[PDB]
Amino acid sequence: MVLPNFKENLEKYAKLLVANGINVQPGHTLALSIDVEQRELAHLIVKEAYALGAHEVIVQWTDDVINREKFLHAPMERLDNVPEYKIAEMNYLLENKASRLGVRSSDPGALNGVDADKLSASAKAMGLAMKPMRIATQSNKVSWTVAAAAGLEWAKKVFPNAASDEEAVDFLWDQIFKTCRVYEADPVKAWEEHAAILKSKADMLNKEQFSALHYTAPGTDLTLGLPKNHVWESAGAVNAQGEEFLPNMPTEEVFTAPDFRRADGYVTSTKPLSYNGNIIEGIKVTFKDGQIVDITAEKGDQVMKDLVFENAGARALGECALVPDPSPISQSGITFFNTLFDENASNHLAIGAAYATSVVDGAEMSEEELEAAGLNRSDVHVDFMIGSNQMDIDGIREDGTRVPLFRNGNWAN
Amino acid sequence: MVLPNFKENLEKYAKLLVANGINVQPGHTLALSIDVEQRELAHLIVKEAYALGAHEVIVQWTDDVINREKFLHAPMERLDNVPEYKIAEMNYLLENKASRLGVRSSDPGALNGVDADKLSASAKAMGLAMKPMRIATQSNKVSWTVAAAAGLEWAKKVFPNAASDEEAVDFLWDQIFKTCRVYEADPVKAWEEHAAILKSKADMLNKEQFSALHYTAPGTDLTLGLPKNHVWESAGAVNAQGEEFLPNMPTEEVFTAPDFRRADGYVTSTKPLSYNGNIIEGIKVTFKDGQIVDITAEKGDQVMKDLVFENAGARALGECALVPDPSPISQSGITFFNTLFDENASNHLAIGAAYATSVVDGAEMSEEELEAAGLNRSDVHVDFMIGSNQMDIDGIREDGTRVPLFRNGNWAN
Ligand SMILES: [Zn+2]
Ligand SMILES: [Zn+2]
Ligand SMILES: [Zn+2]
Ligand SMILES: [Zn+2]
Repeated sequence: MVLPNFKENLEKYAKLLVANGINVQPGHTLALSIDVEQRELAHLIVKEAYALGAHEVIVQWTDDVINREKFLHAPMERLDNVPEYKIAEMNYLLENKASRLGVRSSDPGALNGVDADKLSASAKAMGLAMKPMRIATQSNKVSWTVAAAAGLEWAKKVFPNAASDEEAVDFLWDQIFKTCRVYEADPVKAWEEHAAILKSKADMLNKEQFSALHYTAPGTDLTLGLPKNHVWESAGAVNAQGEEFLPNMPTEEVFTAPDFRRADGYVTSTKPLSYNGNIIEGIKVTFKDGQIVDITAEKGDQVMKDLVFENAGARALGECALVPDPSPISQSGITFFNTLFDENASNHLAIGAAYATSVVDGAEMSEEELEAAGLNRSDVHVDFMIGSNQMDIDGIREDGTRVPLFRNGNWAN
Repeated sequence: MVLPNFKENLEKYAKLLVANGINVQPGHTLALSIDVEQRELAHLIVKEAYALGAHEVIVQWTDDVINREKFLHAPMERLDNVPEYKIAEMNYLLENKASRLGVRSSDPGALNGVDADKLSASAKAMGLAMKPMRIATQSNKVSWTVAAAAGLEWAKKVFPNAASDEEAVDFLWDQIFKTCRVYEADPVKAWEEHAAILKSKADMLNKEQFSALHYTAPGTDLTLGLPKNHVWESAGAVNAQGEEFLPNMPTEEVFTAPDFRRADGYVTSTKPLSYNGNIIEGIKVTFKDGQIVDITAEKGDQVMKDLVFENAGARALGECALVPDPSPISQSGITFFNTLFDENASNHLAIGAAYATSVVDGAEMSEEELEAAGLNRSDVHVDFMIGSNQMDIDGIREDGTRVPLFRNGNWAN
């Protein structure tokens, strides 16, 4: 009743993810990563990928229940290293220049109750093992896309007051479809014009080349430097083959990397965060000389401290992203407990790695150059959100001039 | 409605699969193959495996719709070889001595309009690539179990007289639960009673040590030599580590290997066969001096020839199994289009590999020794059903005496 024409819209969504998200070309290999619960969507994705000429789709199926049992019951020795066959699966994808479509539908609290040290050692072992792919991906060597599907446990958390499970799920798909423009009569046109409006804010920032940004809101007073020759990006990338693609659907942000060596001040998080299958609440961070010097959370405090102080590069920032508080996901009043959505509802920062493309010619830079360019290197990249309708930001020019950028959570003018 | 207490019985089934099918032990690795459509059962299986002390469950998810798309649309070079990463995965299972629980719920006609040459090439290359696994399982190096779950497309073919798709699946679940003794107050004891009965029979044929078997029925007059020191087996097996396990659930057969060098005459199949995701009908096979000299089918003729002429050892048999016509599955009158079910409703023969345990001490024999002893070495093993209410079978003794074994499809004297 809340979601009429479901099957048709779902097929319309699948088509979008494949034609416009990844942009499948003849001869391509597609890796789809997706939850078993979402087989219906997976079938539609795979059909469309072959209809557009893919030579091969490989589906890597995930499942929260089974992943939780592994974490809960396997010994550390199965959890703290990556077996060779998984590395060999990754290399086959790399070898084939596989596009990577990731459809997220997991329970935000999927791994609640798992020992802290196993989540942490598994994420470290994987972050190190999967690095070649992250590197290839963070530099648009292949098309990649992150998108969502309405998992049942996720939907119950997003809408705890739903009249029933089905209603919770309908409401989530409805948000997915609306933010991905699936209801538009011409979604491609609509995506093109959404893209244009963000691209023009990004161009305006690329021209200013601010030296730093200063954020202010209650619980927040933070100054972040920006690298020399940084690129603000949004909605739309071009891969190392001339092909256009959408890295995130939905998306409402314009973003770049700060200079990882320059951060002072403090910041209060305004959204929860799902990290390692746990929900983290009430995060606060203090920065000094470019480094995290204290990190705290009302729930999940130990998860954050372990993120930050036990992975290299994680005491520094790799992304700063702007989203107007009046934009549609922020305005829906929904908290998603999910990074792809909540990050497109609110300004956000990332702990850990900078995308290579956040600096000019960054996609052909070595790790050494990227680092010297002021772009943080890390095996983790963990977005947390800091915007609100009370937030002001100024851009700071090279001569210290303060330019209003955001006022009360929206572009200043 | 036609099915009592689904959730509880499904749970009881999964425990049964893990405890008595595979017999999971502390420290074991388990590999589960299961369709994504059966996630509810998979969650139950995985939970009990860890409850029983597994160190790791690795789930190999399978999906008919996506496999068909691949076969319909991928080019030959993605279908006629097995990527190194699948072989790495298999080797990781072998090195860890993984148990193998295969839950089948596949559509019998899953791959219906796929090019025959693609089916044949993909099966041949898999048969070659998976050889070290086939070998280890057929000589009980690890526990393994093949069992079933009620897939929708399968259930529709099985019960076209069903009021609905949902009721079709229900009737299939009811057969699965029925024949695996899930409805009994003590299924373990029911399974021990069942195994004890079939073991009586196999023990008695093992005393006989017939020289050959002679089958007669309307499309069948086939004589098959039996190896020196053959062993007739049924129900339970025992693995290299001393643990009891059940290879097949359900099961109703007693079986051994014929001598692959001794076969003469012709035989007609009596149930359809699902092979390479195609339904095969009206198979006739002609043997001369141990070898298939011609194989036809009214439907799927080419698929059968490709099986027999393209794979190593596929011109000889490696199994002959007996199941009385009045036995429960056969008596139900239902045609499953499914080997695990149909072969346990009817005498059958397997094209390809003999189990090492079909000759005394075969578990300990080199491949060379197995072949010297008269057990067929092959990269495939494919059962087809030949039994009916009119089949006669004589045992031939070493002094030339014909001893009735079956008359009109049943054990007889
Ligand atoms: Zn971002
Ligand atoms: Zn980010
Ligand atoms: Zn058999
Ligand atoms: Zn067999």
